[PDB]
Amino acid sequence: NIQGITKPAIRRLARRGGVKRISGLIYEETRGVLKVFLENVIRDAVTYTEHAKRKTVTAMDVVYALKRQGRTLYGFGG
Amino acid sequence: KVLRDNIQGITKPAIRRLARRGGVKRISGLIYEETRGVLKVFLENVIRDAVTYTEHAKRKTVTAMDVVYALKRQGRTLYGFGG
Amino acid sequence: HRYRPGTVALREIRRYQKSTELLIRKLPFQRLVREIAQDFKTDLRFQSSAVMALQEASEAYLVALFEDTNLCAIHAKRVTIMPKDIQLARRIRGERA
Amino acid sequence: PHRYRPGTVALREIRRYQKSTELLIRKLPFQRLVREIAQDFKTDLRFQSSAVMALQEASEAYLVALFEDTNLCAIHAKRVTIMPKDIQLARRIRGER
Amino acid sequence: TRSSRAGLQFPVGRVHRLLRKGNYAERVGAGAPVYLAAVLEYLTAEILELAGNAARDNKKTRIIPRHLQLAVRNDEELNKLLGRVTIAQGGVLPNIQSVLLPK
Amino acid sequence: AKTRSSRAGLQFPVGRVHRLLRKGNYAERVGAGAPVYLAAVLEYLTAEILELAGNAARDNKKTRIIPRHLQLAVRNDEELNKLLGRVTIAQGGVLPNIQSVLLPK
Amino acid sequence: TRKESYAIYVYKVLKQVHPDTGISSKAMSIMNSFVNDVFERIAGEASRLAHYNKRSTITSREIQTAVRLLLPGELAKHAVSEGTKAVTKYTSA
Amino acid sequence: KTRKESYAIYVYKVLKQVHPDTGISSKAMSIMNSFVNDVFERIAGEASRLAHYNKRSTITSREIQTAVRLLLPGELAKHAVSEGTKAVTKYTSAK
DNA sequence: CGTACGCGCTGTCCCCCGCGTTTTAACCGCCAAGGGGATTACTCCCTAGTCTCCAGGCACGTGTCAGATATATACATCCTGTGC
DNA sequence: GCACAGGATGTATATATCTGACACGTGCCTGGAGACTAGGGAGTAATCCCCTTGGCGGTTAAAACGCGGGGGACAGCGCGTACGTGC
Ligand SMILES: [Cl-]
Ligand SMILES: [Cl-]
Repeated sequence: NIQGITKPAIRRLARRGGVKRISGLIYEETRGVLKVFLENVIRDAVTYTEHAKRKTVTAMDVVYALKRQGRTLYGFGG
Repeated sequence: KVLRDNIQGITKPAIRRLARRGGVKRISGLIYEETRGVLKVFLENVIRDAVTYTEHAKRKTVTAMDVVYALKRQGRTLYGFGG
Repeated sequence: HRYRPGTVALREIRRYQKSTELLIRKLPFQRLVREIAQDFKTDLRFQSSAVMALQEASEAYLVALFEDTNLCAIHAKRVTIMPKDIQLARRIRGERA
Repeated sequence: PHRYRPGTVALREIRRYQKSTELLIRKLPFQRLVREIAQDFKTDLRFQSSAVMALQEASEAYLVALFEDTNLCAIHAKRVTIMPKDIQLARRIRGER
Repeated sequence: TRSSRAGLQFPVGRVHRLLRKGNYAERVGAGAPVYLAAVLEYLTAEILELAGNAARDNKKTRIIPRHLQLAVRNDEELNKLLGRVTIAQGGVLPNIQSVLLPK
Repeated sequence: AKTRSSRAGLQFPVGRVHRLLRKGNYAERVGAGAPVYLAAVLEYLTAEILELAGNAARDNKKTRIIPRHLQLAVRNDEELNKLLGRVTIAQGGVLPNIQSVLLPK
Repeated sequence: TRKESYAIYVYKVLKQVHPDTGISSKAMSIMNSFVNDVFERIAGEASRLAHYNKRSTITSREIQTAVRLLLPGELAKHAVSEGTKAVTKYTSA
Repeated sequence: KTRKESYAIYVYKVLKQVHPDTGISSKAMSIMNSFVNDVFERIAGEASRLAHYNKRSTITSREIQTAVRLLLPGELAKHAVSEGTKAVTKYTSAK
């Protein structure tokens, strides 16, 4: 699952990131990092869904979550 | 009466004292001017805002509250002075 | 022939900063998302836009992160990013403790 | 006579200033500074003495927070001495300008 | 309308509704939906300006998210404003650190 | 009892928390459980903090909680420290922490 | 004139929790700030929740879920229990 | 089939006002609409506190104004106040 | 005034990059089924609004002890000296 | 080559003292309590259809994996000097 975040995918992100050379241990580190990220965002997201009494997490729950966390995103119904 | 060069009030021993509470022990000589640089951009930010509140409140006196609201604005909330 | 180690790296950087397409293929990511949410609530459904939103937010974030990571690498007279950089980046961001 | 070795009083002073809470910048200089900057934004302003004291409280906190993160950057670079470039990396990463 | 009466393109009505309903204060002045709709109009112009430019520069008649991103990150003042906003399908500006370049 | 505080067995003034929520434009209308709940959560936290401050005061051999004592309290508690991760306490000071590499060998 | 404050309620709770212990003027002030900060933070995020759900009213359901976003775990959990308790207590009495 | 609002058409009209021979994608249109709502909140929000801070019940063009001056960077603020003070006076002309 | 750290040099060893081929599952297109979210009409509980009634909470004043200040003294250590 | 007393260095600590801030009691008023109404929000139940999931099979790129050697990390050393210390 997590290991579904492939080495090459992580490599591309670092390239768009401006990074030239990548240590082996990075890849796993990236994963914990990404995990923590989604968790917090999805925790907040779901809380919105739980409060909206829905079995379907919407985009707006996500969007509201990212706002909460100061990582505002445009293009999904601001 | 006119006011000039006051940033140099921020003496080197003080910019030192802060760095110590900051856990730094070895300070490069080119640090003291950069710190003043930074402190200035910092005070210019809080006071631009503090003042904008003071202007809105239609006042000639800047209050502890205008300051505190400014900090809150800049995401540097401060307890101890009202609010 | 053979391109000198690091020269396709530079070439790839150019290619990705020029493009805006997402870099983690959707389905592994999607499966990662559902897994993580299940831990918070059972029998849940996601809007496909809700997954994209997450995806964008996450990648954009990670890229930003590599940027700042990469600067730390450089700060240490290095050219390779290492976990110790990320930790410093995040530490200073105030993300991690 | 007697002479403490280099770095010995630094460590002492750190511990001194980490036990207490009293402001480190002198009171009067500080005020003169703030009155300047504020003048140059709008003339003919007065201050509640507590309002200066607020800005200072807020100022030192910041700089001490700053030095903290500067210090980390020095150490990142296998160094022990803080340098403008360190501060500069902390601020880029904090996302200050 | 009132968009007319203020030379605005932006719905001066819509705005007055939203302020009253969005729980910002008990009462809501007549000038403010106008002042604000204007500032909203002003800023959407500056973006549309520099993005369009960017779409010309990138040789297209239609603005995609990238053109917005380019317009935004290249503008020093706009970039600050949207300092905490990730723009979907924005990509990044091209920037490669010196010491990474070949010798 | 008359005080809504007492009906809820709370120290915090539920009447105050009620007025504030209205003179505050958070919504048209306010429920009646919301003040109560909030007035209580306010209490949990002032309690949770005062607890750790007093302990801080105690170790420093003192009768009276001064902000160092609140500061020590806050930054020693992983969780409180995060709630107030962007906050400054007048006269707080910082936690005694000196980096390894700066210590003599 | 009247300057309202949580100075009494904070005293009360301190006495409940550390009966041989006093608070300084500044400390009180700080405390007094902390209550107000967390008040807005909570109240505000509740307000967003009403709004997001096209709803005209902030009920303790809001104040609750507000709490679940704002606070960290152990703090949140306890606070929630503590809160929904006094409501229950309040209904009956 | 629910009647969901946006700023779409006005964004367009303004687009024509600045780049007459240019168009837009739906994906970028969302971003423009998001941008508008975000900016609307931030300004409205600031204004809201302003009122409170000053023990007053009304959000006037003035409140909006100073809100703008706290929310915007030096230059962008400057023009904004212009267009703001302009359209208002021009509004108070007509009736 | 000089000490010990910034940094510049070197020198080694291996951890990543490049690249060719071998292995998986991403993706797309296509249809199928029912969950849940969206919309609608109805009643009643709950909250705003209003008035009259009074003690909770405030300022105001005053009395004293925790803490700040001043100075004496005990406890710790760090570096310089002297000798084997 | 190192370590431990010799010494004086700063911090710790003990003391009493002198002070002013907290903590309290008194009394005066404003914000909450109490009781009542009238009205619209929201909750609930009743129908709908849209969106989500699911499962299936074809090429096709992407992931994987390994191989081989180059250059970057890192450790050691030494020089030169800037920054800590003291007056
Ligand atoms: Cl107005
Ligand atoms: Cl309620």
